[PDB]
Formats: sequence, C-alpha cells, structure tokens
Amino acid sequence: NQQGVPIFYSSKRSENINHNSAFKQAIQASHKKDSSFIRIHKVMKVLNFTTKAKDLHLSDVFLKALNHLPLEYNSALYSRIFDDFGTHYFTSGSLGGVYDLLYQFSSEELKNSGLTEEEAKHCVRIETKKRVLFAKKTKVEHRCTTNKLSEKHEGSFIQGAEKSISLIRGGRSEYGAALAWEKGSSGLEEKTFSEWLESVKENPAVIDFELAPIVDLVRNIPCAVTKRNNLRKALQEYAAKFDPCQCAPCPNNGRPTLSGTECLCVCQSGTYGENCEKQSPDYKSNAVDGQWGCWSSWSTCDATYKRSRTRECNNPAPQRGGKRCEGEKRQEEDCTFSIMENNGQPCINDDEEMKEVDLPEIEADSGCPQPVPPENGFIRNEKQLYLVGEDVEISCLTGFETVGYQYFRCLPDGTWRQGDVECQRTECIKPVVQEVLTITPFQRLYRIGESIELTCPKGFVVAGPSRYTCQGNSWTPPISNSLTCEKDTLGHCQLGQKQSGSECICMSPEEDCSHHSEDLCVFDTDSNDYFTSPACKFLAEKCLNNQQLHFLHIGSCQDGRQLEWGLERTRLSSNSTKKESCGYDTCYDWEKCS
Amino acid sequence: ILSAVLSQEGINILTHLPKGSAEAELMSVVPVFYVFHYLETGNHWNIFHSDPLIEKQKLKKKLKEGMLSIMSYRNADYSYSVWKGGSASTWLTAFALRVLGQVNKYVEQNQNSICNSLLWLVENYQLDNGSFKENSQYQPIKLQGTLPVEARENSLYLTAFTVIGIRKAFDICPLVKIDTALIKADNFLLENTLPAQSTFTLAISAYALSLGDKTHPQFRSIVSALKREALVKGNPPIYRFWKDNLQHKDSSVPNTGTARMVETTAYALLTSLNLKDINYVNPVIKWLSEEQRYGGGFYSTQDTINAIEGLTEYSLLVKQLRLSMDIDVSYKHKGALHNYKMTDKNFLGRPVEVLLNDDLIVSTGFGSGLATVHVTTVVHKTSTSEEVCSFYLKI
Ligand SMILES: *[C@H]1O[C@H](CO)[C@@H](O)[C@H](O)[C@@H]1O
Ligand SMILES: *[C@H]1O[C@H](CO)[C@@H](O)[C@H](O)[C@@H]1O
Repeated sequence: NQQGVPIFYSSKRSENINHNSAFKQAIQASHKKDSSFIRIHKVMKVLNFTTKAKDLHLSDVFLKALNHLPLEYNSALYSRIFDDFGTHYFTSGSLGGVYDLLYQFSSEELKNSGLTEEEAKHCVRIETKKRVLFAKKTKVEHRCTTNKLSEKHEGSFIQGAEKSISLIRGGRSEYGAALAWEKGSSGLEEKTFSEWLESVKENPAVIDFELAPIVDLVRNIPCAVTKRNNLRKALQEYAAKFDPCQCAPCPNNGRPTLSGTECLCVCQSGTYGENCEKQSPDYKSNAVDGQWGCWSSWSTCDATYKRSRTRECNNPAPQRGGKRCEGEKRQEEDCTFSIMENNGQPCINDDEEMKEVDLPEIEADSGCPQPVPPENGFIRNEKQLYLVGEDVEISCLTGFETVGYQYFRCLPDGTWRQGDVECQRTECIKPVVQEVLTITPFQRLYRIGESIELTCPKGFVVAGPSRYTCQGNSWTPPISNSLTCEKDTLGHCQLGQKQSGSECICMSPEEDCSHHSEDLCVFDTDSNDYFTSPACKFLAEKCLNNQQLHFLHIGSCQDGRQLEWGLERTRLSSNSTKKESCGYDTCYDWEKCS
Repeated sequence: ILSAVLSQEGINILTHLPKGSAEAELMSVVPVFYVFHYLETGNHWNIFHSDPLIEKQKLKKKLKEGMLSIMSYRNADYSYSVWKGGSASTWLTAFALRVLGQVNKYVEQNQNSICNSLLWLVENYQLDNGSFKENSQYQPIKLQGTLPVEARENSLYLTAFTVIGIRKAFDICPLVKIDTALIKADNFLLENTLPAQSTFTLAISAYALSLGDKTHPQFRSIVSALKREALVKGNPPIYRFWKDNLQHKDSSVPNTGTARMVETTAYALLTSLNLKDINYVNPVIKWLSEEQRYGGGFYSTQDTINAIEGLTEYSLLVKQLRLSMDIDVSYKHKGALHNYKMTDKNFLGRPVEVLLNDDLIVSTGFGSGLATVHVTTVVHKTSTSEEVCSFYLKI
C-alpha cells in the first residue's frame, strides 16, 4: 500500500501475487468459519532483463490507440487506455515460475492440534518436501504425524485443511492444475511436479520485477507533449476510482477491500460470517481502528497557486483504544488557470530547444545578411535575412546624430549599397564612473564646452586631473579606471613613522622610500657638513640617527641667511630644552609651530 | 499580425477573485487593473456578448473598491507594508506605484499621496551609487516568488524593480529631485549589469533601462547580451523564450528547468516591445500564447501581470504601426507638386520627378505608420573640378 506523489516501484514490496479469484476465493472462504492461513512458496528463476532506457520501440496496437486520443483533455476517453494497456511497463525483472499455495485451516482445528506457529509452518514445510517435492527426505517428526489433528487425516497435516488456493504462476497449465488439491490429483504423482519444473523454462511468467509509468513511454507521436501531459492529469483522476476509501466500513475492524464494483469485507482473526459480524467466543475484543473517508473535491484555484483538499478520520472513526488513522487531514498542491487562448487546443510535440546563436545556416534564400552599422551607430531594424530590395535604417547611439544618407539597400547581389552616413555629434555622456568619485554637476548629457568637477571625501584627492571638458566628441580624457582618490601614508603616526601592525613604528629608509618628496636640505653631526636629501628618506633616518641628523631648510641646499641660519639652528641645539617637531624636525625652544 | 486575446472565462476569473485570507488579499486585486488596462486601451469591451457599456462601469466599481483596498497596506509615512504592525517594505512600496501608475490613466489618483510615497524610497532607500535596499524585517512573500536572489544579484533585481515603479508613475509627480534619483539609479543598472549574473537579472534590468533612454551605448550592449541567450524551436524561429540558468547550476532535476523562465522571457518580451522590434517579438507572443498549453499556467500573479501588459502593449503596437499615411510633396515657393495617399493597399505610391529649383518640402499631417522618403538627385560636373579631378591632362 504505497499508491501515493510520483509512483514508480519494486515488486518485492507487494507480496500479493493475488489473482481475480486468487484473493476473492480466500476472502469468500474466510466467511465460512474463523480461519487462519498458511502460505508456502518456491521461486524458480529463469533470466534477467533490462529494458534499454531510451529510444524504446512501441507496438502497433498501442501506438494506434495512443493516437486516436483527442487533444483536449477528456477523462472519459483517456482512462480507457489504462483499462486496455495498463499503467506501468517493465524496466527490469525475472521470468519463470513460482510454486505458491495458500492453505485454509479452521482456527478451532489448530487449537485442537495444539501446535505452535513454528510447528505448524514446519509441518507444512517438511510434508510438502515428502509429498510433492519427491526428494529423499529429512526424517519426519511424529509431532506432525500423530497430533490430534493430523491423526484424523492419515497422519497428514496438509489434508487437514478445509481447502487450499493456488497462486502458482508459470509452466504448462496441465501440470500446474494438478499441484492444486483435487481428488483427481488426490492420488497424483510426484512425477507431475518435476515435469512441471521443465515446463516452466519453456513457458515462464513475469515475477520479481521493476516498473515505470506507461506515460514516460509516449514520447514521439504526433502530439507527444500535448498527449503526455494530457495523460499525467488523466492518471490522477483514474487513480481515485480504484481506491477502496469509498467502501462503507465493515462490522469488525474489518478492512473492506475493493475488487471491480464491489466491496467484500476482509475479517479480523477470530471473526467470520458474510461481513465479519459472527464471532466464536474466542474473539474477546471491541477496539476499533480509524480509517479515512475518501478525499475532498479540490477547492477552486486561489489567490496564490494554492489549492485545498481534505479527508477526515471518520469512515471507521476510532473507538475504545483503536489505532488513530495515519496520514494527512489536508493537502496543499499549487494550481493554475487558463487565460490566453480560444482557438487551438494546440499541439506541441517533443521538439528540441536551442540557444539562438548556435544555428547560422542557410543562404539559398539570397537575401542580404545583417550589415555593419557605422561607428557609434546601430541598425534600427534587426533580422537574420532581408529580402532583396529591403532597406535597413541606420540611426545613431545617444549623443551622436545622423549625418547624411541613413539607408543601406539589399542588392540581388547579396551585397549592400552603403550610404553617405556618419555619426558626428558632440554631447558627452556621464563618464566611466568609479564608485569612489562624484562628478559635478550631475547630468544625463553634457554639452560641448561644459566642464565636470571630480571631487572626493576630505582625507583624499584625485589621482588624475580634476576638471575635464567636453570637446570633439571626447573629453580631455577620462581615465576609465586609471583614477580614484587615495591619501598619502594610506591612530595616525608622526611624520617620521608609518603604521604596520596596528602599532606606530618607523618606516625603513631603504625600503619604503621611493615616492618623490621634495628635495630637502639636512645637516649631519657625524659628517660635520650637510647633504641635499629626499624627504621620505630623511624622516626615516630621524628614527635611527636623529640626534645626528637635523632638519634644516626646505628646497635643495642653497646659500643665504637660510643656510647660515639652519646651521646656527642646530648648533644651538644642545641647550634647547624644548623642540616641537611639526613638519620640521623641530621648532626652537623659542618658536611656535605656525 | 498574430492573435493574442483572452478567453471569455479567464477574465471572469480574474475579475471575480477568491476571498477570505488577508494574505494575498492585495494579490487578490491587482489583476483587475491589468485586465482593465488591456480591455480599455486595446479596445475589447466587445468580447462580453452582454452589454459592453455597463460592463465597463461594473469593472470600474470593482476597480475603485480595489483601489482603496491596496491603501490598506500604506503606512504612516506613506510607505507600503503587509501589516502596519508588520513592517514597511521597500519591495511592496515600489510594487504599489507600479500598480497605481498603470491605473492612473483612467482612474485619477491622489497626487500628493503618490509623491510622498515616492520620496520615501528615494530619500531613505538609495545608496551613494543609485542602488536600492530592502528595508528589513525581510520577509519571503508568496506573491513575490522568484524575486529572491543571491549575493549582490538581489540589489540588481530590486534596484531595477523599484526603478520600474518610479518610471511607471513618474508622470503624476514629476519632481526635479526624483528625476535625479532616476539618473543615479539607471547608471547603476547600466554600469553594473554587464557581466550577466542571471537570465532573470539580465531581463528585468534590461526592461528597466528599456523604460528610459533606449538609445544608450551601454543599454544596447546589454540588450544584445539578452537577445543572444534566447531559445528557439524551428529555424528560422517559430517559437522564442528564455530559460533561467547559468553554466554552473546543473542537476538531474525538474526544478531547475522551472517556470522562473516565464517571468524572465516576459521581461524580455516587454523590453523588445518597447524597442518596437516586432520582428523579434512575434515568435515570443505566439509561444507565450502557446505557453499556456506548454506552461499549464502562470504559477504566480507576479508574472501574470507582466504577461498581460505584454499582450496589452503588443495589440497597441500593432495599431500604431499600420500604414495610413497622407504624404505631401510641395515647392516652398512655386506651385504644388503632386502628393500621394499611401496605405496598406497602395504603399510605395510612386516615383516622381523634380521639375523646378525651389526648396522641396515633404510633409504629412497626423497619420499612422512608417513611410520612407528618398531624394536621389542627378547632377553633372566638369572634369577639372577638385571634386573629381586631381591632375592636369592633355592628349
Ligand atoms: C484520497 O481519495 C481520493 C479519491 O479516491 C484519491 O485522490 C486519493 O488517492 C486518496 O485515496
Ligand atoms: C487513509 O489512508 C491511510 C494511508 O495513507 C490509511 O492509514 C487509512 O487506512 C486510510 O486508507
């Protein structure tokens, strides 16, 4: 019981090899008296098969009926094909035969025999071995021969039964029929059974098999996509009639089962009679298990995709400690409505999609291919092929305007007559914008002769120039990625140092200095002279030898009061108790940084 | 010309709606506005079989009821929400102005409202680079559907979706300040789409710029990209659509080949329908038409609003395009030279000579279509003019 959702499955799971009268005989026999049942089976495998996955070859009869199918959904005529052809097909399985028998014992008899379940099952296991299987055999047990039941049937446990049912699949029907109990087969031959076994390899039946939806099969007919989707829908509706939810409940936790147009009742152990109403005083219970009502009719499609269905746990709503029914009270699937069409009820067929670029193939037609627009322009009118004598009109991109003959004409040639056309125009647009900067004024289009001003936040200034102007269709010219605002020396650290490790330590003279600061002039106590030196390199050398190397004078070293003075400046250096150091190495004890 | 109508029923459902949950309540009412825009603008009052004149007014009644119905989701500060207690949502706010703008045509709106509602988004929900942000209390919404997206990819969807609202209803509150807001935003979409992240992202983005400057260098670059991703059945194409995918994103599953595409190709259709490139558009509406059968239905109202505005725009692009011209050629000073009435039946009326040397003036009054005027002039010049010759000859 997993009818379910999508529904493909394996046949190890059902374990009901039950024919029309295979199950029905058993149910109908079960009404005669409180009955228990003993199953015995033996598989006889012949071969496996794997149905190849794609390009399957369908039958004439089927392809036929699969065609006389209307386009518009019609539950009536669609259901038809399931009745006739089925629901699933074998991807894989086995072929052969099964010795399969169901034995019917009156539970009063078994209680009289007193055997344990394990005993009873075994007496049938070993008795079959002696009686039908023909093998020189495991030694019998007089436990199975001289108990109170077997004793009344020539020592046989099997002959004790009211009857047996055959679920034998396979082989020649002559030999099979004999293995079922009959007085005619009643003095039958073990010979029979071995002969049947050969028969089974010459006349097998499908057992132990995997399935897949019959619908996946219909893939290359006239209207595949139409009829295949028409059928999945039809598949749902078809499923509902088959369900036994509609059966009214059976008197005694009896689980009602459908076959065809009728519900015959399946009885709980210790009950019998036509609808499991009768019980021998052995049945000692009134607990009832819950079972679903049938589903609801779908709620009309909604404000959302959403739609609603419902059951309630009431067919045999639970009582005095019966099992609560298990599943869904409710069901949301999403749904739709049909809006656009009137005419067709269309036919799409399993076509094959393709990205447009990849198919470029025919010229027999002799129209001209798409031509080449001129720089800064475009064709107003796209096609793959243009008929000979068609015009296509060239216009220009934004900020440029047409100058001259605006048309190409398609020649029988296959060639284009090409116009006197240009895209001169001077209206600069908003340049290649780097997230960092912000232009001013901010417009969609700029006029020939208007200037923009690139500005950045406070700590920063522009890498390239700050003012571009709009001339001969270009600016003068914007970086297009070569321009943003980064501040020198990318808790700020003093002019001698740089930040490297979230702690202010000196920049190395050799390494970090490279970017061209001003030529400075500096005095050196170790040299007792001076040298002109880059600034970066100086502010490093402060760290190391500052007490040796002083700041002197901006610009390259040069004579004047400037020089004689800076000399004095750091000759009077010793006595000075207070040296400030803003941009200069120091400010005198007497001076203020300004 | 291709047929793109609606089943008599379809409309019936849309107008009737379903009722109960506040949830999707709004979703309940949006369609009527579109089914009106399409029904009035493309004239089609006639479909009914009953009395079209009063039927028009019956929808109007439903349309004004529904108009205030949306207002329910408007906040204090004029920003739209699902629940006042709920939260103000940048998403829905844009989606309101989009619904309102289309309706404003034939149902006059509260002007001052529309404005403050606009100024909310712009003054509060726009980065320094034009792009818009969803406010918070972020909520997956059933109506929203495919809108959810990953990485910046959602900034793009939203910026473009809110651009669309603001474009749609700009008419009603033309503000110097929000035109600027449009400029900054548009630039984002151009300058930040190109290396395309999703088909769905490509398409709305394309569509949003499609409602702006449709001649722009970057824009036509973008449109080309989209136009190159397209799917076709039969070559030359009979059917055209777009699937949402990237080369990284493949699994043996039904879901990836998922409807999202109807929405994305609907945005493509709408993009090109603005470009008035009917040649491109035809296999799409045939297919979108054909889509209901292949599609089953449009999963959620979001795409169904766009599909309808598609079918609307097309049936009224056809109308613009039909040739009913009335051209006149004349001399500016000397007499009337001839002039020809040109139609579907009698296009390319003639060629005629130019007799006299008076400025030529070719000129139609109001009429509908597309006509081409060529003025091929024939002249003779001597050999030794710089024009032609560069050398001194004798023989
Ligand atoms: C609930 O009932 C309906 C109708 O039989 C089915 O759709 C479903 O399979 C379940 O049995
Ligand atoms: C409703 O369906 C469930 C299984 O889905 C059962 O537990 C119950 O008996 C009834 O058929």
